[PDB]
Parts: sequence; structure tokens; C-alpha cells
Amino acid sequence: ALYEDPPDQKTSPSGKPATLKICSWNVDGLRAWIKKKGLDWVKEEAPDILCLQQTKCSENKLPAELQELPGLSHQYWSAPSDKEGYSGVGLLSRQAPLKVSYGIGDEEHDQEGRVIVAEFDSFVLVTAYVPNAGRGLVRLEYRQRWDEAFRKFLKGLASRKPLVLCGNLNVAHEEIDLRNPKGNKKNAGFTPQERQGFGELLQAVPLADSFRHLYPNTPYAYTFWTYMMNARSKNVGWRLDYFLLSHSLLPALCDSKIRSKALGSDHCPITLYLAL
DNA sequence: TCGACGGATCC
DNA sequence: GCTGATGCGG
DNA sequence: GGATCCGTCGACCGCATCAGC
Repeated sequence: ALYEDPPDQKTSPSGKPATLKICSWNVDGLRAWIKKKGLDWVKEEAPDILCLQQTKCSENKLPAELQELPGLSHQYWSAPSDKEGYSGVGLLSRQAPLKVSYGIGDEEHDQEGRVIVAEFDSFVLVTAYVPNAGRGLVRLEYRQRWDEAFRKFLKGLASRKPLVLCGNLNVAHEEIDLRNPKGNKKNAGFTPQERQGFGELLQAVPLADSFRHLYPNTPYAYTFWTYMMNARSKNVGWRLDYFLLSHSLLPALCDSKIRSKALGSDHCPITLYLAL
């Protein structure tokens, strides 16, 4: 079935107006995504913070258009140490952060340009491109090690400041989170190991799944569709892109959106409204 | 994500 | 710059 | 022995690389 995202709720559970708009987008090729009008859609949407994953573009080759975004003037990028065209993430912000960090503090997990950490006044933002378990599950063993290291890192962070985590987490948590759960239990992104990892991450940090907390029983809400088989036009998709929040931020939560109609990638953008 | 292959089983 | 092959993705 | 039924498999889309000029 096809999905319409409900209207943006911009007031908190206590009616505070939203003060912060964060958009996350796994662009799957920054240069292509710009040619496909992605920055235009970003301008229409006008977020305070914009997080990009799977940029596949080293720092040298960053397009010029990115320096024409004055609402996102503070810009940070991470590319793999020695794998061109692969992975990559960016964080662009209206206001400068207090401090920015790359990686999670673990050598084996910090070589593929997957994590940027931006500390602001009242919270810390992490944007992440989690490793795919791979076709045939070649990297499932690796992914389990990452999941544990990432969880351990996020727990540390959330013990010092309220934490917002966004990006492609490369798992559909539950059967409601993808169109074809039955035929995907052995495929990357819906293995029990990946689902267990996600569950443990929600419990251990702890974090709440912003979208599922507001729409706990809403089916067919996905952030990714394979380019093949006309899957997007059939809404045969997976929810892979999340905003996970520290529980303290839940009364700051105004809404968590799926921007289903924005084209430019095999992921659509997600948007988070907080009253901070 | 399909649809095509089997091999398997049941009426 | 252009072809043709390969890596990677969920 | 004709149909139906499940695991298993291999190709499609798209972006960016690399090898070779």
C-alpha cells in the first residue's frame, strides 16, 4: 500500500513551538543527488541542520553548489581513509557547533567515513551511515562488531548530554518496518542479528525511535526503495533512516517526518522537529 | 524484488 | 574525455 | 502424474570507481 505522511506537528506535547529542524538524507551519491535537484529540495525545506549519508565524494571533489547554502554555512565532511567513491557523511549547520568529532574512537570502525559528532549547547547530534551486512551477508560478522562498538560509544555520549542520532542505520527494526519481511529474514538489514542489535541499542543507551514512538502502528512508512523492479512506485520499501532520541528529549519532540515525495536517491529524507 | 528454476509433496 | 569492467548497495 | 508448494538463485538500477588510453 502507498503511504501519505501526516502534516508537520510543530508544537511540543506542552505546546512549545519547535525551535530546531533537522533533516537527514542518505543521498547515495552527493554529486548525482545535486544534479537531481536535491539541494533545491533542501532549500525549500529550509532545515537548521542537514545530515547526509553515503556521499561517495571525497573532500577534494565536493561540488561548488555546497558553498552557496548560507543557512547551512558550517559544513563538516568525513570520507573513508583509503576507499574512494565509498560511504562518506556530511553535517551542515546554520549555527556553528561547539565541537565536532569524526568517528567513534575505535580504530577498526573509524576508517570508512561513517560518523560525525556535533555537540551543541543542549544536545549532541550524531549522524551515521551504518555498515551494510552485504550481499550474501559477507559483512554480517563485521556488522555485529560495529553494532556493539557503536552502542558502547553512544551510551558514553548520552551519559553526558542528551543525544540525537540520525542517519541510515541499515536495519528495519520490526516487520512493520518493511514491505516484505517474510522473504528478507536472511538478507542484509533484516537478519535477526541486525534486529537484535537495534533492539539492544534502543535499550542500552537508551534511545527511543522517534517516528515509531509517535506512529507506533502506522504501516508502509519507508525511507528506502531499491532502484530495481520499480519498487518505489509500488512502495515496496524499508524504513532504514531514523531519528533516535534520548528519552529526556521526548517531551521536546514535536514530530518525526518521512519526506516520501522528495526524489534524488534511493532513500527519501527524514525530518525532525524539536522544541529546545 | 522479482520470476524462474528445481525438488518435494498432496490430492 | 571515453570505453568497458568492477564494487557496492538493501 | 498434474498441480501446488517452498527454499534457492540470479538478474534488473544507479552511482562511482578502476584500468587503459
